[PDB]
Amino acid sequence: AKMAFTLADRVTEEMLADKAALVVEVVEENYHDAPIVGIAVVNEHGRFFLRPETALADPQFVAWLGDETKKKSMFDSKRAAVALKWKGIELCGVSFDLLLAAYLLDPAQGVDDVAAAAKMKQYEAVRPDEAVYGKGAKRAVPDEPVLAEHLVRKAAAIWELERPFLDELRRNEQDRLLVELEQPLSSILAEMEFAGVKVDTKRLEQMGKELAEQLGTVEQRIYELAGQEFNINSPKQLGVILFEKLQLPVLKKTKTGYSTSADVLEKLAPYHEIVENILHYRQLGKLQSTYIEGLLKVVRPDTKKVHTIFNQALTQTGRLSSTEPNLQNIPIRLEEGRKIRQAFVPSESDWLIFAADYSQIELRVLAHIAEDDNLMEAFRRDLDIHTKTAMDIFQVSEDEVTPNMRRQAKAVNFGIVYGISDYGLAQNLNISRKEAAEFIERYFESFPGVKRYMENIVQEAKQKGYVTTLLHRRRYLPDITSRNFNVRSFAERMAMNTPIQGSAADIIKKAMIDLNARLKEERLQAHLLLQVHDELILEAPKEEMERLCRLVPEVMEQAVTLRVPLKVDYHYGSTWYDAK
DNA sequence: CATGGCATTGATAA
DNA sequence: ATATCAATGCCATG
Ligand SMILES: OC[C@H]1O[C@@](CO)(O[C@H]2O[C@H](CO)[C@@H](O)[C@H](O)[C@H]2O)[C@@H](O)[C@@H]1O
Ligand SMILES: [Mg+2]
Repeated sequence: AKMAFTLADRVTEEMLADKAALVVEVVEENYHDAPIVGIAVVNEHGRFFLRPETALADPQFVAWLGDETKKKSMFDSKRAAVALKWKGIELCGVSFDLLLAAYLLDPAQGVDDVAAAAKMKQYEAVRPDEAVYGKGAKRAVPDEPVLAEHLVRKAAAIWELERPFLDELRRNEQDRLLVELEQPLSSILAEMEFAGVKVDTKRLEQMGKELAEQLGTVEQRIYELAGQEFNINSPKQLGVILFEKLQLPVLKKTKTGYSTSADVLEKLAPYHEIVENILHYRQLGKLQSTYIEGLLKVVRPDTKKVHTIFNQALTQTGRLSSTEPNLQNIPIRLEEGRKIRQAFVPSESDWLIFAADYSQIELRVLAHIAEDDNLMEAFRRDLDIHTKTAMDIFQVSEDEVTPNMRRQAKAVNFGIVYGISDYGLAQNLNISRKEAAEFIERYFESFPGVKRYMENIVQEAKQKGYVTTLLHRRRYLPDITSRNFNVRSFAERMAMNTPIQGSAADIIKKAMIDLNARLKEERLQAHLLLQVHDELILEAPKEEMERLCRLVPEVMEQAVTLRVPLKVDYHYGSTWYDAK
């Protein structure tokens, strides 16, 4: 049976109640400067559908949107907030976001539309967006009758589902996580995305020329060494040239054929000169295709800025993800790729890029959660954690720690945070399973508290069915009881890793909220641009650097209080690259 | 073709 | 041994 609603030709007073489910539909996946196809409002007075041209041109409706005393319940308010920012309209008073609520209740559900969230509470009087708009090339906004009913039904679902979702969140002790962390953060992410990051396209285009020149040289060399031309970017064809024509050893055999991954080629490097060339080709090609051509495709022609979209409701650990473009994986480890960052510049004259990062936040969180005396003392002394771990597992003094020992202790540290595994560590350090197991045993002897935590967290996940982070974010782990070893082992690693990665996520998110409040208080023009899991990137007038050097690290260091200190490093400069 | 999904690869946290 | 996003190649699918 159809749902009743008023398809209004104009805005009325009863459409402006002090509480309502609001739908400001943006069908385009990338909502930056995108069209708003329709509006729906459901309140105590009934259900209404409004045409965007009408509603958004009405002084009363716009004022209602920006009145924070007029409460709105929505789904993915960030999407509406940003689409409105591009139209010069401010959205305030959003007291409930169903997308974020569902995400906190169970990130594994993958809720991406009102229907999926509603299905969680046995409410199905609403269709999936995909069912209405279609998908892929065939997607499209349907006719008004169909469009209007869909938005009203979504608005109605939100109006109906707010209470039950809030009640469960409360049961889970996640009510504050939603209202005090995620929702406020949503507005901050909206400003960040809207502000965007300025790109020096000419710089980017020149790097593209340089890379194209080098890719040509190396590409020829490869054919010259292989005795024929082939698609180097084809693991299948490449695997034939290497393991069939050149007779190179087969150390790794992929599920579909021969492995040609970096780790394998490095081992094969000694056998033939073609290998080093393939590795180099891989590097350049990745930089060119993904970063040069990739970025240039999404930069706005007019402003020369890129506007990423931070997906706040996707990762299973509580982290954010970034898309179109992904600004959370810009090269930095290798110098050639690191150069890419020189293309990210301040949006105004005489402004500078300022970057602050937590130093070893995951291991510090581990020390806190496990309450390992040795690990807590290490951070209390602000010790080089990898040198310290080597000293312990190898039983030597700081002076006796060789570069190779630190490298291995470092690999052990990453394995501990990720959820230890002898095979996993062995694979990473290219050693035997047994030898890796010995390292791990050595590590637990030196950090008994960490061992206790790993055992306890797994048992707790088994008992409760989930694990939680410092601010009460949770992740259900049904596979923890599977009789399949591989399936269960993955769930156990997730049990060990989620509370660590997740808590580090909670902390930096709170720091973002605290920082924005401090910046406003100080009336500084500095503002957040990006977040990259453990670091915050801002831009600001050069005259604000000294104040930021003190303010940012402090706010980030005091976001939460742990059994160990939180340490934040910072750098600033003409470009992102220079902010080192 | 026609667009679409899987496989493999590699970039970030570092 | 964790969490992501996305490019190129190649076969599914019609
Ligand atoms: O608007 C972000 C928000 O929308 C979801 C779906 O509800 O993702 C959509 O938009 C993303 C940004 O363009 C795309 O990456 C994604 O493919 C599209 O479905 C949520 O996951 C997200 O939180
Ligand atoms: Mg760091």
